[PDB]
Amino acid sequence: RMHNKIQLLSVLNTHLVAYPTPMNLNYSWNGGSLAGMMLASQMLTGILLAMHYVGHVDYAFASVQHLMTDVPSGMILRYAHANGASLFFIVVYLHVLRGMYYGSGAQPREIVWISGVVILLVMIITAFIGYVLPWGQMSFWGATVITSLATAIPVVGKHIMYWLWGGFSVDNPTLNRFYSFHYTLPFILAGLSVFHIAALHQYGSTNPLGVNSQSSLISFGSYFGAKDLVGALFLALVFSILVFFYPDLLGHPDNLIPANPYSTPQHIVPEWYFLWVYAILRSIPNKAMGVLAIGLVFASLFAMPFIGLGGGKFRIITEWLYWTFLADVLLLTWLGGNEITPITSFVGQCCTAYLFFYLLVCQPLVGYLETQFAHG
Amino acid sequence: DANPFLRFSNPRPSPIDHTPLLSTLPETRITTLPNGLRVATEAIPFAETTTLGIWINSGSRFETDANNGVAHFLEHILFKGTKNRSVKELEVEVENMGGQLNAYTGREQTCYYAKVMGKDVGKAVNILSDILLNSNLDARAIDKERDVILREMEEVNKQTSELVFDHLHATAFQYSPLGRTILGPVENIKSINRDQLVEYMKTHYRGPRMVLAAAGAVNHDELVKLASDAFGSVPDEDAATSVRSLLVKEPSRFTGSYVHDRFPDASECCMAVAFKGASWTDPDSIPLMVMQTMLGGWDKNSTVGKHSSSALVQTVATEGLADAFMAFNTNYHDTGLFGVYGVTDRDRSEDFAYAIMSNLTRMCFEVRDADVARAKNQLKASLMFFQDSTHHVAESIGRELLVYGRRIPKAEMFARIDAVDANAIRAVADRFIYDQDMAVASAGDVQFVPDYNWFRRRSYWLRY
Amino acid sequence: VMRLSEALYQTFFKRSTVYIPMLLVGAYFSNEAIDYAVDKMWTTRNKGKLFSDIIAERT
Amino acid sequence: PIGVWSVFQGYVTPARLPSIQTLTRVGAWGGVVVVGGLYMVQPWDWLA
Amino acid sequence: GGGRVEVPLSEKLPAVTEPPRTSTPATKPIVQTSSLRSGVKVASINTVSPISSLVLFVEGGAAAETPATAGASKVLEVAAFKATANRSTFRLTRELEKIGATSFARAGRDHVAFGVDATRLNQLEALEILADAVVNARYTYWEVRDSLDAVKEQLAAQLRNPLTAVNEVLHRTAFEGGLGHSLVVDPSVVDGFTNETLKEYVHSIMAPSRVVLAASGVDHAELTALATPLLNLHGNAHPAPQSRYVGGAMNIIAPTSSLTYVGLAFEAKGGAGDIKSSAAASVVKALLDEARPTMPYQRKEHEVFTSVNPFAFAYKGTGLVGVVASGAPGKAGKVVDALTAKVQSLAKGVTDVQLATAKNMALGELRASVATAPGLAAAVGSSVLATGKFSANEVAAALSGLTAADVTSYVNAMIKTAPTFVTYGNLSSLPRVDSIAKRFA
Amino acid sequence: VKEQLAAQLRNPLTAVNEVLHRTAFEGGLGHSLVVDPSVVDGFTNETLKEYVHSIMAPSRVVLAASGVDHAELTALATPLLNLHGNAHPAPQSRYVGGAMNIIAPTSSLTYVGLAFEAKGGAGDIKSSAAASVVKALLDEARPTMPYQRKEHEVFTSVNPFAFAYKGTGLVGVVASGAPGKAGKVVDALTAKVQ
Ligand code: HEC
Ligand code: HEC
Ligand SMILES: COC1=C(OC)C(=O)C(C/C=C(\C)CC/C=C(/C)CC/C=C(\C)CC/C=C(\C)CCC=C(C)C)=C(C)C1=O
Ligand SMILES: COC1=C(OC)C(=O)C(C/C=C(\C)CC/C=C(\C)CC/C=C(\C)CC/C=C(/C)CCC=C(C)C)=C(C)C1=O
Ligand SMILES: [Zn+2]
Repeated sequence: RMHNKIQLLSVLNTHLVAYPTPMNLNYSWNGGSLAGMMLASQMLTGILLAMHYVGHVDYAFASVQHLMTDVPSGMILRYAHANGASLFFIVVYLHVLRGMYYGSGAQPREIVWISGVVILLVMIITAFIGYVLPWGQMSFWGATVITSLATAIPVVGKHIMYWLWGGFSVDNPTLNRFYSFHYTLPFILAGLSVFHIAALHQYGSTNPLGVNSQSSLISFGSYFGAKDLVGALFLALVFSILVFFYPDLLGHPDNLIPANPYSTPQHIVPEWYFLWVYAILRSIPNKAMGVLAIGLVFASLFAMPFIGLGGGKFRIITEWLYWTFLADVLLLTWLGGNEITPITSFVGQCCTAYLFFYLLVCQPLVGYLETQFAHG
Repeated sequence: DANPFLRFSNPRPSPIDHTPLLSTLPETRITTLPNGLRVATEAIPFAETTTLGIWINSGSRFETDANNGVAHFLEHILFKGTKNRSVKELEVEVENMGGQLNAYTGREQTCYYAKVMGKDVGKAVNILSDILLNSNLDARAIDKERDVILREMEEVNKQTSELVFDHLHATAFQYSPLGRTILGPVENIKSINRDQLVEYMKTHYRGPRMVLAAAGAVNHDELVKLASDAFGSVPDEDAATSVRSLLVKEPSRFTGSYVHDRFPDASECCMAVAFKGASWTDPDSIPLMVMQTMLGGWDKNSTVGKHSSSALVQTVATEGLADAFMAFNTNYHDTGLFGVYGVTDRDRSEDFAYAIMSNLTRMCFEVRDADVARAKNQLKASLMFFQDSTHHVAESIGRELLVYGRRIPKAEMFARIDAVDANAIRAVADRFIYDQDMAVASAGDVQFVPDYNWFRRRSYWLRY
Repeated sequence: VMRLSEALYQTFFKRSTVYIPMLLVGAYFSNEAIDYAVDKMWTTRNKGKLFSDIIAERT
Repeated sequence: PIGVWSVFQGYVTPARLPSIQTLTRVGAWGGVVVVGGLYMVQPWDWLA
Repeated sequence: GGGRVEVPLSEKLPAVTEPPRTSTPATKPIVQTSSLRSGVKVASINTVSPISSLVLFVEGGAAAETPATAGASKVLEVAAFKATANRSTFRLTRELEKIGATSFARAGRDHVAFGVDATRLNQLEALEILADAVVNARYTYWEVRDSLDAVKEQLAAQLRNPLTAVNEVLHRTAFEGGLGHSLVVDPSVVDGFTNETLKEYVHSIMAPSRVVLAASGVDHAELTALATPLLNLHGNAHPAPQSRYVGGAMNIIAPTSSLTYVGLAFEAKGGAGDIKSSAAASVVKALLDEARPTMPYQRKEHEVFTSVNPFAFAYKGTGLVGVVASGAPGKAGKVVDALTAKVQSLAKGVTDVQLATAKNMALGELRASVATAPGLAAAVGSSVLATGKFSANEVAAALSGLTAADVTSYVNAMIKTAPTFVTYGNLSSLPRVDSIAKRFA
Repeated sequence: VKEQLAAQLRNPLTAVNEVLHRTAFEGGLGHSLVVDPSVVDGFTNETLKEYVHSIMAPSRVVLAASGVDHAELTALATPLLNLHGNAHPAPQSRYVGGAMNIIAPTSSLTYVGLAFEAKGGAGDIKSSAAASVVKALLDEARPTMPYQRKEHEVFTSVNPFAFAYKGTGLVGVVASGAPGKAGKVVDALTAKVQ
């Protein structure tokens, strides 16, 4: 064989052409290839964007405007890079919810789940510090509110805060270092994605039935190339609609105002994909307790392969509870864009309590009850 | 739960008191002749057979470079005719007493013994003294045995385990008398003669180095009279040429080293790893016995290896790392050897080596009490099994008088075993194993055996 | 020939959790000695040319 | 089935748990990270 | 710190002789036998040894096998002492290894034996473990399936020795019936074996009147009182295919046998039941011992032979005394001629010194077989199963009271009976079979 | 070579033929042809060269042909077959007979072979013709039609043979049967020749 004589062709053949895949995978197994396509699109658009962006105060806003109106195809590149972050987060969130529904992180795929959670954290940091770069009002004030939350760790507070800022407030050193960190972090994302895919290939994927599928495996490169192409074309349709018809629908109008450190906007909210964490933080009336709850959510995400029992269908109680969890998370996403009100504070506290209750009580105990019902 | 089939027995290891077994064990009587020869008997009350022989505190250690191999050649020559009996006369007289003569020659011990019936004690004494004192040592028989030994040397006719252990003694005891083989080199066999045999027997086979040990059906006074008649003419020993003076003059030395004997088309891969152990007189030799029981041994004809108490046996049997292995505890007059020998192939040699090293170093840190109680019970039961055969009773009498200087009673041995606990095991393992040099020997298909630095690195843990 | 002592081995070398803090205090003192030697040599060689020499001269 | 499934099935006994000596040897790593942090930062005579 | 008193020095005041010396029994202990109310016979002999041996003898072996259950005794040797109704395999292994006891399963040509050897302080544990592993054994599917491989290499290794193969073919040729079946079968015989085959074989061989409990160094009243609720057995006696001696001759073709093996055998009349005939057969076996290795490194040279190995088996009702001799491939007819000459010279008379030497050799073998506790327990169990009593004193008296005229008469009556003749090896030189069995006629 | 030998010894007829040729003869005719595969273990090309050198001599070689002119064949084989060698002595063979048995522990059929010497060998035309006729007579079950259903009471399969060598030969019959029916197979094979 021609692929048996060059080691590059052997690896590519083994992992992209002849890789045995279950034949009954539905269209909810296309999240990963879509996420990889969105990562590649973001990298390409950003590398093109960085040839016209200047990472300095008193030039950043004007460089973005010169990019928008004077660079040929520059408006397409900027709007694509802005809405691609939203579509990247949509796809990755649906991927995580698929894994939550089917119990995809269980033995022997715990490394796949853990590397996914690490990828999600790096994605969040990348998107935040990239949102600071246009240097509008929302960029400056979100960077101010989030980075001045290290004053919750006792003693070693404002020292870390002033070392992050490079000064005493968010200013030109903060923007200048945020440009370098934001350029650099997506390559770590690409390497972690390669490691994440390589960890899955050790044992292969789960199937919608939740049973062993070693008897019914087919080649990846013929059957799941066109199936991924169909979903990629749907994603390209949504992407083209967002770029060309509603380019500022998902944004905030305040980020089109140049940043003013002496005047604050009426409502300071982040992008939509950060809103559930913001609601968890804003609901608790203590800064250190809010940061502790935010850390506890991700700790419970890491602990999910070792505490979570229960998968998709034929485990029907946890299957029904998944929809309450999805409603809870979407409610937290809605609450983050509202104002602080006693009823919204009470509802956000109840939603955070139920999120912890589902992640830490329902998944082990109800799953154990389901195993005792089914095979006991 | 079955009422009659589930009482009395349970898998929880608990210490057993072996004190009531001491009430009926027989006593050893020792009589020292004016020659310096000790006569020691142990009468079993209703025995019909008798093992008796002569144990000598000599062997391959006390030779020189010029006559290395004389003591092993002596057991080829000694049974080929004496000055009072011919070959056929000896054969007929041994056949008529219904027993067999036998001989072993170690690095430090030699025995010649007879397993006869109780009516043939005096005849066996007379025959043993006749070969020991009045041998022909004919040059024709020497030439008739030299060529056979040279053929089996040219063919490399040897056991694999003996080959590995001889390499291990040669590399662990470099430039000391214990590094020589019992067989000797080819040149000494090619130039052996009657004079060297006479000089070796005249120098080393003397009164204070010889024990006449008999077990089974034997009277002590009659054996004293027979030994004074027969073995009364052995020379005494000079004070300047005693065993202790020779031990002081040429002491043992341990060197951390590595050897492998590679063959181009072999199938097996035999290997042994040993640490510098304890001498016979070290009080740490009893915990080393308990630790050797804790490591145990296993061969693949057994099918209950996965339910073993020993963790090393469990690991090797479950993962299939070796076809057979055994832990050994060798004791000498002034040094010793402690380690594990095993047989594997070239694809499982590194994992077997890792299992050996990881289980040896683990005894310094974590030792549970159940394993120690189990090993103490197994070692005491093994000591009681040797009391069942009169051959082992006579062998233990001879060995204990040669190397301890006295007959250790069974109550003292049980008390010394029962004083071992988990802290003692951890202390002895810390003394002998942790961050120490080891000796590595292998033979066969040994291209994938790790080198010395790999073995040296795994004698300690960086995580504690 | 020359050989590390057994009693000094059993204290500072057998465990890594005792070896590492000893390593850190030795590292601290080694850095202090190297700093002292370099600074003393530099100040002795360039005496009368530094700014502090002019300032102490003007007192 | 690594984690809470091991303790639901009864696979975590008083045996197969680490000993007190094992926990002390692991627990001795607490001083190493403290000394390493104090070596890295050097807040000399900062203890109140 | 631990103990630091060196072993040349006596241990200190914490080393007491608190157990006193128990007085010896007045006489040598005798064998005491009885029968349980279930029908199992129990025989025991007291010893002064600190080791108690318990063995369970069941009639069976290769003589109770069928073509369907072929090679079941060899599988039962490996599959014994595993998971029972009350204990798992892990629990039984740990309970044996806790008290330092050892277990064996050993299959003969007319019996299977199961035994546990332990110290005198753990005799109840050994008895309970042995009874539970024999009576309540489960013989699970997966354990037998995994043991079949090790059975195959053990049989393949045991068939590497040509004397085992010659013994198998000799027993096939000498007998028709139960004793002619093969014990050490080919490895491919047990290729289709399952646990149902072993369970069928065990159900055939097990019956209360075919089971004997033998013990060494155990009080008899205590043993019967504590084994009555444990050995309450039920079952039917499967019919036994009684064997008869007919004689004959056969051959074996071996492609890479560097030597050539010749077997000659006769029938010992009366079997193990007759004390005098078995004693005379043992004396004949010792008289055929040409090269006995009584000394280290002794080189007895024969003109033609390379090895001589006689035997004397004593089954129930019939026996097989004979000799197997090796030799060069080109000298096989000389091996046959020398063997016939040796048996004929034995028939011509034994001369005093040879008779005394063979009697001493037989007495030494008989007394060295029962020297240890497991050997004594095995001897008691086999003798009670074959006859109903243990008669080692009577066997010794028969060996000592044998005259040369009786031995000459015994060999004269032997050579009149038709013999059994078996060859082995890449046979490229052989006298014709009609003249082979003519020299004794 | 070893796998072909193992394939050939799987047929019990080949093994019975080998044992018959060894048992009936003393000399070169009793040597085994289809040897065990373990025999060819320590075999090299020097062993083959030694065997070829032992068998090669210009008086031991016959060039036969079919469908060619004889004069042209001799004219063209003149400069090719210039063989030089020493005529090694022939280990001549004599019939002795006897009885031997070969054990197969997992064979579902027991084979019985019977044979007699064809005196004269291939040189005697009349004796060879009589041996051929006796081989044809002993062939009880020769299927001459498709799906013939001949049924013997004891003979599972019957194969007669007739061999002709230089100076001697064999003619006889090999009959199989059930393992429990071998004595009746011997009885019928014996009674057939009277
Ligand atoms: C927090 C969890 C998580 C995150 C975030 C995540 N993954 Fe996944 N991913 C998984 C799990 C679990 C699986 C295995 C699903 C299965 O086989 O049931 C998986 C499977 C995949 C697959 C195989 C096809 C598929 O969709 O099942 C790909 C490709 C993939 N991931 C890529 C990515 C990429 C690219 C990213 C981000 C840029 C990403 N994943 C983010 C957990 C995650
Ligand atoms: C996970 C999300 C994500 C990834 C991956 C990402 N970016 Fe962006 N980046 C953003 C967001 C969001 C913005 C804010 C865009 C806006 O609102 O105008 C941004 C802004 C920028 C800007 C400022 C110009 C502008 O129009 O805002 C540059 C330059 C840039 N990114 C470059 C890159 C580069 C270079 C890469 C990869 C090598 C990259 N990005 C990958 C999310 C991302
Ligand atoms: C309106 O306001 C707000 C924003 O603003 C628009 C936000 O976004 C968010 C969302 C942010 C969240 C939830 C936290 C983001 C996570 C972290 C860890 C903070 C980011 C940390 C930084 C910048 C420290 C410096 C580190 C850098 C630059 C990279 C480090 C390098 C590596 C890891 C290799 C919220 C809630 C918000 O209310
Ligand atoms: C459950 O079954 C499975 C699936 O579900 C059906 C999958 O989907 C996948 C994975 C799908 C893959 C790998 C294809 C999707 C694409 C990805 C991750 C990357 C996107 C890249 C694109 C479009 C082109 C990038 C181009 C260039 C030039 C960048 C490279 C740079 C250089 C050469 C310098 C796998 C393994 C799988 O098992
Ligand atoms: Zn030797």
